[PDB]
Amino acid sequence: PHRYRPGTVALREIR
Amino acid sequence: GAADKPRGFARGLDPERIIGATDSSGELMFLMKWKDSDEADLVLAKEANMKCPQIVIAFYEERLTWHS
Amino acid sequence: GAADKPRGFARGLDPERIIGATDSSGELMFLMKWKDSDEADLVLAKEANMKCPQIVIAFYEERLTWHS
Repeated sequence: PHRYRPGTVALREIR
Repeated sequence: GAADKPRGFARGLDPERIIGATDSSGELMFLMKWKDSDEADLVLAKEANMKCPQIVIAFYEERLTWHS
Repeated sequence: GAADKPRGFARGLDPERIIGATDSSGELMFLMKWKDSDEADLVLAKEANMKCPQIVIAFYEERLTWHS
């Protein structure tokens, strides 16, 4: 019931 | 049932930290750890977003990845 | 330079959406699009977290990605 998934915030460096 | 246990924010505890996230149900939810509780539980992200925005931000900040 | 004011949040505009991000200086910054303005600005993430947390959340939510 308390499983959770692998998740990230996918950013792209501007520089 | 009429007398179902309060869940999530309805329990009246202070949020501490989000442990994890999932969108299984088609709604995004967080596994929330509460202050002085050993009993984490699932809350809607839209609810966490309003009631503890800095906790939601801290979760995402911990999981920034730079693809480029 | 000293005369490059006002910039960012000091322009007094309403934040519309974060459209980019950078870490090149050591501190996380967001490229902020302001409501009704063509010119996006760099703002400190720490300032955005304070001033427009829901905008910050919306940005992160859109870029949340699951992995396998």
